[PDB]
Amino acid sequence: IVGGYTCGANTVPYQVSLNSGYHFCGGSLINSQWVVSAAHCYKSGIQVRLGEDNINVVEGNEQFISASKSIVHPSYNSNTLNNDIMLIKLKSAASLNSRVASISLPTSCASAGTQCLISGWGNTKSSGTSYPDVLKCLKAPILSDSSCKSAYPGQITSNMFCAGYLEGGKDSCQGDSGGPVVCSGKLQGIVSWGSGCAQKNKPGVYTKVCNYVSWIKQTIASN
Ligand SMILES: NC(=[NH2+])c1cc2ccccc2s1
Ligand SMILES: [Ca+2]
Repeated sequence: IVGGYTCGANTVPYQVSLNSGYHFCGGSLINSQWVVSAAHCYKSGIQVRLGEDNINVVEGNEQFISASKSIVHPSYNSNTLNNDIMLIKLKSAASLNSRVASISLPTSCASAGTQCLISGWGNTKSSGTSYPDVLKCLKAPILSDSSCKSAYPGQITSNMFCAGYLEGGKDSCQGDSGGPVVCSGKLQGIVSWGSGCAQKNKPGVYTKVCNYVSWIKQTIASN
């Protein structure tokens, strides 16, 4: 996350770190047994880490649970990143408490202009590499589709939306992939892609979760 701030320990209780020997993606806990992340975060051998703040230090509130299965969306296109969403089932249910909680799925899609909270342990420099150990947060509004499409011509589908500042400076970045974009208490997006990070006229592109609620619900009830 570039141009953001330190969240504070466990203030984003639904935030997850996917680890395969090291942290490689973020995710969101939607209920005690399931996590939603980005399909481009797919790997075999994933351990889900809940109640994290510093991911390099066991501070006492963590729960490390292995995944029993991963389900990448049936129509995910790795070339365009269209339908960039994946569900991960935990081998055991997480113990929800003040530090580990689930986030609600949306009942409708949010309006451009709505302010959201984006978080993750990704790079914090636009030009350079600095990976933080504690969770970083960013409040950014959803941009209109017109500004999103003019920034990325022929690349935005109806399953993506842009959030950020066209002036650059604040944005999500690699390492933040799969993480949550929460607006008004609901999970509206998933960190998916962008051109560089915090660049002028290159906002972040997020998977539009409101388009997958039926698929999520149906998939979890049958697995
Ligand atoms: N500009 C951005 N918001 C992003 C850029 C990248 C690049 C790689 C992986 C994830 C992301 S999010
Ligand atoms: Ca830790």
